[PDB]
Amino acid sequence: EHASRMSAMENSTKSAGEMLGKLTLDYNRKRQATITTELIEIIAGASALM
Amino acid sequence: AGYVSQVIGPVVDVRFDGELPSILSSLEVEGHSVRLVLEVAQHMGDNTVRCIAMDSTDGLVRGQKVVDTGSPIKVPVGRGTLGRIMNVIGEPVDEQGPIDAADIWSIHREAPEFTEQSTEQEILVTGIKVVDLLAPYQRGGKIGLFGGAGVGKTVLIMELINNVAKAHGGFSVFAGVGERTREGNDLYREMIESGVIKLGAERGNSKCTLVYGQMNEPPGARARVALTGLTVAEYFRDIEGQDVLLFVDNIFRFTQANSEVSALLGRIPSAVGYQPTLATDLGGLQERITTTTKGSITSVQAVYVPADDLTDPAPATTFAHLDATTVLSRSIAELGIYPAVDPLDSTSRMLNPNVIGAEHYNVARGVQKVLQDYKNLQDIIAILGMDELSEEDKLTVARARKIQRFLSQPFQVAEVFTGTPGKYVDLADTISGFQGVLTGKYDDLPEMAFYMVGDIKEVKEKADKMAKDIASRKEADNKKVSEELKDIPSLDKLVSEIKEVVIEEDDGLEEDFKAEALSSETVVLNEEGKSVPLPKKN
Amino acid sequence: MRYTIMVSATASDAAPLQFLAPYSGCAMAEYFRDTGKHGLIIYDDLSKQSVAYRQMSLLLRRPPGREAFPG
Amino acid sequence: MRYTIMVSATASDAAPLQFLAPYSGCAMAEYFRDTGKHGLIIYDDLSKQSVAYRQMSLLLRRPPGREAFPG
Repeated sequence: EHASRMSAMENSTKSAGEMLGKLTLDYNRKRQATITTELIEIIAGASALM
Repeated sequence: AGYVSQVIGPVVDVRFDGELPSILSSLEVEGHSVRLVLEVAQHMGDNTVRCIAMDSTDGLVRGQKVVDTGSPIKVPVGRGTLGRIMNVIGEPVDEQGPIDAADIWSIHREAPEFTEQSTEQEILVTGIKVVDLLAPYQRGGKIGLFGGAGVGKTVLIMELINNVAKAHGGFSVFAGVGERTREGNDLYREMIESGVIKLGAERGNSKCTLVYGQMNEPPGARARVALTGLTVAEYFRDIEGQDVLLFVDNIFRFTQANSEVSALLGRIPSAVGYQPTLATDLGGLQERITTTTKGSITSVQAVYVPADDLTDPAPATTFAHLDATTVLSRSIAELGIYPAVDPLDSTSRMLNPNVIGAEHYNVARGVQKVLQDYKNLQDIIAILGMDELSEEDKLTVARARKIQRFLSQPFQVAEVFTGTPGKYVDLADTISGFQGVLTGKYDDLPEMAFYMVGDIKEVKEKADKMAKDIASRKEADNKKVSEELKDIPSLDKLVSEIKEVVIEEDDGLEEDFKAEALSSETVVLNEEGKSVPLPKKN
Repeated sequence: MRYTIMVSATASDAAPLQFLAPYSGCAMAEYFRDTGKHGLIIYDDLSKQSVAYRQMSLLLRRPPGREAFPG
Repeated sequence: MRYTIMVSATASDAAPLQFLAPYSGCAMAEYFRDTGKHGLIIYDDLSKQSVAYRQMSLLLRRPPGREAFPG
């Protein structure tokens, strides 16, 4: 049982690392899109005055 | 012939009643504290040019005379720049006289056109084993250096400088784009200490030209200093006919500086926050680093990745231009392996059998596979036991444990403080050496035989010395005399041998002090321009 | 190269030339389409023509849309 | 206080004063740097100096960059 749990939590950290890597990539996409959209909002606000 | 019309930060508008200077042309602001060079960015119309300053614009008056030099920023190039430090506009900032100019070249240039390019795609032998085997350098390529602090990056810089000047007879330029002045001074004094920069009469025997655009310089000066280093390198390529090394220290700071000058000229930023011209402002620099028919420029550019995000547009645009990465690791450096090149995360485009041959390719892929095979069982050794698994698995453990040692190498610029003499290793010797360890011709030699040695006929002499050292141990004993009274005195004797230093409660501070008297009244200028109190009615 | 046309607007070139080079190559290959022959056209990194067109559009001060692209 | 200067541009002070307080305090500490002695400058909340400079530059209608900040 202990060796089966050692082999079972070996695949759990593998799964929680590949899910983490997918989630980190998607967070990087959301971070880049956040900076771009806030920048486009600021530029459109400034260009409507000048 | 032209006069200052607007001063908005680092961005100066100059008005010319005659004909306008060209875009990228250099203008000298006539009459200022320091030399204020502007670079023409655009023609705004109504006889105005829009310029970006290379120094501070504080102290600049609308109507100040501005002289057009008729050309872009022009820097001294030649062998007389070796061992000197220049800023972006070509002035010596190393405080060692003028710069002995062979020529004065424009820093703005088109890339070497299609007929001049080399189709050969050959390897730059660098004399470093882990760099020549696993992640080779293209002659004319761009190489990303993912180092940092304390991984021996500066020693690797000075050894690429040293080995390229020693082997191929080419010179080096270091473009410190936006570096801190403490780090730039540290690299300067470490180059003087290691002999790749010489001062005084031996100045011609220097191998490196430093071009420093510091972090406190305006964004226009940090954005152009890589082009100044490029021009110094292109003189050695196109006139001297050499294999030049250019070191763009933090290519990301070049990107960030050009992004700042694009933001200051009122351009709409593109994706994440960068300049809209990011790919072309990067490609204008990187496409001048190539192999011509005369010589080549090989560029070693330190790459910073902004939020540990490789899909950020500045590293994603830089990685299109890179031909190799050499990742320097802290975990490699905490096994005492120097240089600290990560042998598995470093890549090269030159690593396929159509440019390096199947011999070198299969040796490199075998070494990389063996180190990978050791890497993915260290959670099996540390969990279940060292001698737990098979003998063949421990055979790969021993072979990768001695290959992981064998990638280390003593460096010639490190010998002035380490004592161990540096050893240039040739490419065919590196191939024939690692092939032998991979087949297993050196499974009998110890793991410390493969440590800080040049090639395969030195691991044998290392083991020979280690087994003569067995017979040199019975020459003496081990003991420490006089357990309590060899040199350890009473603690009152130890406080009565330390000498009292002089402390005074008059701190002083009035040593060479002017002590002006500051007026409390506000003093203005009248219409004639003389210092007058405020007229006391609103 | 007996059968290939090679159109190149490289990284040093202006973003109008990189925007226009797939249209130039397409006009050269449409000669073979229009006279009964068969053409093969490879736009290598159309994702770089899009970046050059985004550069041209933001330098023309057109309003950026998704990721910054002109719409 | 026998060794400390305090340069205090508070919240009620104008934005150019909060912008210029680190530069003025650095000018006061460069006296000790330049005449042989040793200095220790502490710019407490350089974040707020950055926000004050962003205020002055957006009100001078300089072109804004990331988050609203100047180039």
